[PDB]
Amino acid sequence: SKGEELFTGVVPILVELDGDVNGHKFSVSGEGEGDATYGKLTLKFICTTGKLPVPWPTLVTTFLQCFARYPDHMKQHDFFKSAMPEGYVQERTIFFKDDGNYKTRAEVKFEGDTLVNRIELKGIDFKEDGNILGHKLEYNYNSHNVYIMADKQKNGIKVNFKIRHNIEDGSVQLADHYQQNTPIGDGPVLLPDNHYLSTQSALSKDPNEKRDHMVLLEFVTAAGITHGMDELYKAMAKE
Amino acid sequence: SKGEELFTGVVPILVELDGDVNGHKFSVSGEGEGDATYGKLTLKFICTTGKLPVPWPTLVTTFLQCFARYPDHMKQHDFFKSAMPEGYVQERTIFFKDDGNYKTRAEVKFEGDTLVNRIELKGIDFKEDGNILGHKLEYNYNSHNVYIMADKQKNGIKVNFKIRHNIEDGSVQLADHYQQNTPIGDGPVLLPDNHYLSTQSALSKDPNEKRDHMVLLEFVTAAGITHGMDELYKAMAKE
Amino acid sequence: SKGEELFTGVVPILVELDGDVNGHKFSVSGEGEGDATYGKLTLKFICTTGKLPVPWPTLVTTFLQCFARYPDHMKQHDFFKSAMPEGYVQERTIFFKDDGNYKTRAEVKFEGDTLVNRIELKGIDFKEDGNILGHKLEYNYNSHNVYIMADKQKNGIKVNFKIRHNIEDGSVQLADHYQQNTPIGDGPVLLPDNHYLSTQSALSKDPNEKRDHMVLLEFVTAAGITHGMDELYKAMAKE
Amino acid sequence: SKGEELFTGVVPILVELDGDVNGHKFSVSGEGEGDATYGKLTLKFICTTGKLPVPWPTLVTTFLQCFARYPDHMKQHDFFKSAMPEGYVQERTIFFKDDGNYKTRAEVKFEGDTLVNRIELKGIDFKEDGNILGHKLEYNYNSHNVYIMADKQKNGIKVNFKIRHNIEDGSVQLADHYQQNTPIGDGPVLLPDNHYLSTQSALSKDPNEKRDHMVLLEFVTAAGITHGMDELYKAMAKE
Amino acid sequence: SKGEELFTGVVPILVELDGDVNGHKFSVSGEGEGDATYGKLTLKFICTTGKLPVPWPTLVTTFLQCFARYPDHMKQHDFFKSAMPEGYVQERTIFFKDDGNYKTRAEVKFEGDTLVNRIELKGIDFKEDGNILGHKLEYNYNSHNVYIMADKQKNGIKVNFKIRHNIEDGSVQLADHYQQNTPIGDGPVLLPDNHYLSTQSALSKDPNEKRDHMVLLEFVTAAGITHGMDELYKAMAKE
Amino acid sequence: SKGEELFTGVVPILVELDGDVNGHKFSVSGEGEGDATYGKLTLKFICTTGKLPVPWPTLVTTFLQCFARYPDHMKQHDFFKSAMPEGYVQERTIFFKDDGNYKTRAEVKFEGDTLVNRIELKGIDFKEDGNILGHKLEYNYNSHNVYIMADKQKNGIKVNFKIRHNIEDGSVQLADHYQQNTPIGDGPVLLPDNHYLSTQSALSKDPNEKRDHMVLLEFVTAAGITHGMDELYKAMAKE
Amino acid sequence: SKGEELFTGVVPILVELDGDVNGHKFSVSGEGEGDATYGKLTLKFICTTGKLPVPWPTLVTTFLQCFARYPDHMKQHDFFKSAMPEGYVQERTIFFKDDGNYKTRAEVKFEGDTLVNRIELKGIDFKEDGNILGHKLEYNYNSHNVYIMADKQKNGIKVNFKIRHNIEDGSVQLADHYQQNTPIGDGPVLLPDNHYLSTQSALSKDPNEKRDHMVLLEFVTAAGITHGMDELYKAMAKE
Repeated sequence: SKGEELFTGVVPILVELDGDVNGHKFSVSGEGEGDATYGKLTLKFICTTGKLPVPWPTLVTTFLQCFARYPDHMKQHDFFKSAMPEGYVQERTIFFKDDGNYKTRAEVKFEGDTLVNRIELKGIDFKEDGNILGHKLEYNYNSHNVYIMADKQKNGIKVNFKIRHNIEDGSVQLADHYQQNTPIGDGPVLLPDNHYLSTQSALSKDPNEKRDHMVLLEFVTAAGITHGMDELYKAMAKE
Repeated sequence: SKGEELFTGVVPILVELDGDVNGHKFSVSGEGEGDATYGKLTLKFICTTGKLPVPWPTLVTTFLQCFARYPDHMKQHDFFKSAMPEGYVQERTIFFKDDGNYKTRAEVKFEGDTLVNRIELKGIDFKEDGNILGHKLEYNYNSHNVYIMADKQKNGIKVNFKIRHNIEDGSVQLADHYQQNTPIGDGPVLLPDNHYLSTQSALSKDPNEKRDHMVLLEFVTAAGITHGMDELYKAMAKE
Repeated sequence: SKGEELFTGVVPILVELDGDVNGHKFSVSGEGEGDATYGKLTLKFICTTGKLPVPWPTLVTTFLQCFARYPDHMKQHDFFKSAMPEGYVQERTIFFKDDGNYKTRAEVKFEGDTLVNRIELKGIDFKEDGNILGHKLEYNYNSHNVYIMADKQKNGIKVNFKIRHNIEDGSVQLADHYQQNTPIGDGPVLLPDNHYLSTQSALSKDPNEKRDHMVLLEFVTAAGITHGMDELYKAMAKE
Repeated sequence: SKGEELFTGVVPILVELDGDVNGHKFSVSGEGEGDATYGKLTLKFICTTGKLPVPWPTLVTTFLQCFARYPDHMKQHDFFKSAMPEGYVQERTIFFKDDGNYKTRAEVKFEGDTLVNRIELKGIDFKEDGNILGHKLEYNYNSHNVYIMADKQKNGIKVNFKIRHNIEDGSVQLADHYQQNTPIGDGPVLLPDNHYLSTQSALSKDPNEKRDHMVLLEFVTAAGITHGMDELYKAMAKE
Repeated sequence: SKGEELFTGVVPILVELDGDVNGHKFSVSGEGEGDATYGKLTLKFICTTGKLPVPWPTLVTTFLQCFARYPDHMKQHDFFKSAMPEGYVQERTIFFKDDGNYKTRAEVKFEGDTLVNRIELKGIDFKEDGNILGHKLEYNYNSHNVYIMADKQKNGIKVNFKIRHNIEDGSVQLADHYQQNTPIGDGPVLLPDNHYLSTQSALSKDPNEKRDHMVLLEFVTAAGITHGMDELYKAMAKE
Repeated sequence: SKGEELFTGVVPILVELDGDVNGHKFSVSGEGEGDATYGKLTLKFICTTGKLPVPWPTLVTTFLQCFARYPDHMKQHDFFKSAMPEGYVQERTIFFKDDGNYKTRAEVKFEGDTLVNRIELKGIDFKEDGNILGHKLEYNYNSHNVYIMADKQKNGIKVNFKIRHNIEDGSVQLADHYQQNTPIGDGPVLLPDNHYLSTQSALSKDPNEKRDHMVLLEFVTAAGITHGMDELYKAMAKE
Repeated sequence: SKGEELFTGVVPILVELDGDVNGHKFSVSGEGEGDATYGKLTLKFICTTGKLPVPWPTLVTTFLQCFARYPDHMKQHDFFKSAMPEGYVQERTIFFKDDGNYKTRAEVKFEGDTLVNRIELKGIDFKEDGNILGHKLEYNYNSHNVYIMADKQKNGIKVNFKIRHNIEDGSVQLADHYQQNTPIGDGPVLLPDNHYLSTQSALSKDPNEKRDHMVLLEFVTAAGITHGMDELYKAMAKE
């Protein structure tokens, strides 16, 4: 696609979130860069309103799938970059099992050289001393597969996955993600065959940062569609 | 700084220029808005005296560096916003290689909610059929780095860069910019470490505008100072 | 319009008010200047009859909308300047919630180089120890939108807005303004599409002034009508 | 070593080369996977700049020795995996007998789950109609031994071998390889006793690929150090 | 056959087993070489998961019949080598008399120069203090005949034999082996006339090995089909 | 000796020769069995490289003296079996009178149940149309005595004999054999008193064999040392 | 016959017996030579399994009638040599009067230069303290006539005789021998007229032999057919 050309180098990122979870209002700004050639994101997030009223790891998926590494043989399945530079809307409901939900609406688009993810989040029905409002999540993050299918009726994609959040007592809090992405512009986009993104994330803290924050390193790689050369390599082995 | 608070939203802009280039007197009024959170300027300029006697692109740099996006980690290096609302004087000499020069003096300050850039320009020694007076510049604009250093003796900054103006025959006309900015007020300003602004500009025409004019879209981003987390991200990768 | 030419520089202002509020008779003279290019008014008002029997902030709106900054793209909606130099009549009723009302009639016109606002004010039904006669207003002033519509039957405009006056106990006294402006002369005026003026006002005292007085700085900017270039700037961003 | 754990499964690979040979500039991207448990590499390379200006087989050694199968009894001699995940620099000069040379510098390291080999290549002094620039190499590849010794002064290894490239006229073009590998990180690495890797490579074409490309299948096995059980097996034979 | 050419020298071997016997999960890696010209296997096996939960000798037959020495006059009956390099699947059920059973599925094929035997094993219904789970087998191994017949319906062979495992109390534990081999590839294989392999095995320990392991030396020779020269040698004796 | 136990039954034999005679390179594989109880060898040899470049009968002595029948009273003089299973090296020079010579080095040892004779042969200085390279030998074989003496300095034996090869013209080509045998292992061997082996050999062809080959039947019996009972039998005759 | 040529010199002999008498299993090896020109056998027998469980003299007839001296005038009646070299089967039942019986099957044939007699013997129904199992036979041997007749139905001969074994108490144990000989080969044999062999045997011990053994000297001469010259010699006497 023409949009894939925008991602061949390192691209600056800006993330902005306005959040309300059970009436606790907060804002987050995040900055860093993305290198789609390696599927690599490096980002730091600041709560600009003081203390973040939910655990940082519950927001990771909300805080850039246009930086996925798509194998060469899967280039025609990268909806995300194909929507650029005009961008896409990313909407989700995240159901936390036995607890509340987040609803999110984001627009991801270029503003000049900067890839900007602007997000509104509403959280309702959370338990006061559940894992989210009780801050019982460990400060770490598991690796997941993000399953992608075309959504032709909306000229976009439908995405599903289940995040496993480790809890301090050794249990796991599931966060079931339902996601839709639709283009902002009216130019052609790629509607993919079924595939997934494989994700891995590390979380840390900046020792020179006094504000409530999260440092995030993430690698995202598209998979799940054959290169179709299995027989060729077998033929080569017989030689 | 306290002045940075004035730029967190979209701010209306007014630009006023009185110009004399080789005795050709002209005036320009410009209006639009700036959004420093994204480093974004949207502006339209009208020659109020009839036909502009120089090419529009030669005036782009003369016609708002307080709207640069400064990364969070570079906030203490934003002299421009730190001088607000009282403002700053921006003075330049622009040397056009093998041709004349512009000398400019501008005051950039708030008048209520409006950010106003008031400019006087004198141009001398231009060749009658050089690229400027002969109108040989293409109607487009390149991307540049604007290098900034502290100028402690004047409690301000010194700025240098070289603009590349594309010429209709495929040559390039260089315009060497020497710039000083000093505060108007007596309140503290930020004197920055060395850094630069990265700029990109698009030029167009309003199809419903009959006056001689220029539409300008610009994105400006501060860079050139490390966030200091390189080692942290490496440590995260080893995990 | 031809009247807009009268406002391109700094214009001297004279304001004269004769007031009667619950039978307390008073007069005010005011002087200063207006600069419509920046929407800026600088004015000082003196009560020439001794102590002003109402709080100064209740009179701010009564004491020059011809000095609004109209964006270039809204020039055809500036009724106020279009009526000049012959001027306009400005009539209002101001209803103070749970209290009395002011009725005002003013003529705003040039007398030579001076823009003169001559005003009669009648106030009735005020409570003796309400916020107005009890002097319970704070000496400050909020920012408002002033909504303007054409009034073709009267060859003028109809204007509405609600002033929020801060009270010393932390409550807010609303002052609902109903306003009509009609031209004094018989020459053509501009009847605007719907728009508003955005206003901000600072109040102070002159430390060398012994008379009862108010210093006022005001910025007024027309808004609420698109420049129509949204799509153009989007097209520029795709380049 | 701790790095050997990173290679127990199938690992995705990305290769990137920027090349200049006698001033002909080109780029190559390659993708596939490696399975060190069997010493197996499966890879496809694309010239992303059009036609490759040298024969594909001259680049095979430049385009992952961390995927060698090390016998269990030689695990303490695997420098390559011991340097992971931080990686190693691999530098070579390749002297083509009676012709030019390639100089190469590569960094081989993990970016998340992906093993990335990033390479710069400079070729000088090639003959215009020699075997390389005249494209006289057959599209095939011989099996070689790659001799490895410790290089304690540089905390790395020194590697030597001579590649035999079959020429269309039945002659053989020798390519003498001199190679150094040094760790990128500061953690301990294994400095090996003398040994070699035994290599075999098949080359092919993807029939559905229109770009200039090479499909490569390679098997690499470490050898040259005794398991020390020769006497034990003899004793067993006498029983 | 064409596959027999792959066995004329010494060939490296890799064996990999994943096992579950009564829920005790374990893995074994084995390495060594085979020399089919002499029917000779030399191999060492390591339990990579700690202590092996069954006696090493019960796994000997599970841990390479393509290395049998086939007499010249029986070359057309060597199914095993004829299936190479693509390989064969070897499936067995091993019934331990008065005890549990192992079911095994293995693929034996070349990966480059290395002959790889990849095995899954499930053991069920073993007695807790029988000879297997009670570890009552002597660390030694008897010689057996392995009877081979064609299995034309499956384009393979059917194999049967009974292993005698010596027990510490002087009894013998029988392990009745039922085996099928089918080709992985679609190329022609040799379907043999009835014959057998004669096997002899020695077991030992590596004195420098601390992990739980088994050293194995095995000789395997095909037999059971006449060379047809009995009468010729008799005729020679009469001369 | 302990090695004599290995020969009480029928033992499979494998012979392998790599030969170079005046630069003509060839290989031979041979198979059959030996029965030392009767001194009997039955063997078939195939030239695996095509046509054998020397006459088959010149190679008979090169192609198993451990299968000699040693009388019970001469058991302590059987060096050959005493060296088993580790084996012995058998080295010869064979001088063909008025022609070239063969030099041979063989290792004779068990590989499991199989007795293997692995041989290298170099032939030099043969006449192009002598009896050997001119193929003038009859396809038959005479009976000989093979004289054996101890060679204590080398812990082995020295062997001499002269082979008579019948030529097609009725002449006889002598082949003078000088032979040394030394043990491979370090265990005790029997160093014999002087004795000889009496040999008889028949040669034939397999009518179903298309390759160049030789069928060989041989009987070998040790002799030349008295049983010491001559006087006892005389005493018995007087009764 | 052609077979008689094989016996004109001294011929080496090997005898092998596997025996089971009332369940006592034993083996005997014997060696020596035969000289048919004089009807002379010289042989020594060793029990290779320890102590012989029957008296040596009971086995004498079981342990070579092809070494009989046939007078020149009886040459056409020598079945035994006529069957050579392919040999004959010799089967007997030996009935020991008032005791058990031996059944024997032997093959007598050449293996090269060696005449080999390979024998299986089964003894049943012997009394525990009879002359055989009680070892009551004297160590000596009588002279007998062995009566031979043709057995045309089996293309062989039938042989009968009664052995007298002296017992320690002065009694005689009779051993009634029934014997059949049939050729192994399909070549013509001589079927004799009725005749007998006259036998004499001496038994001794080797003073240097520690194993249980028997030394045997035997002379065997064919007789019982006239030379037909009686009348000629009478005629000569009358002269």
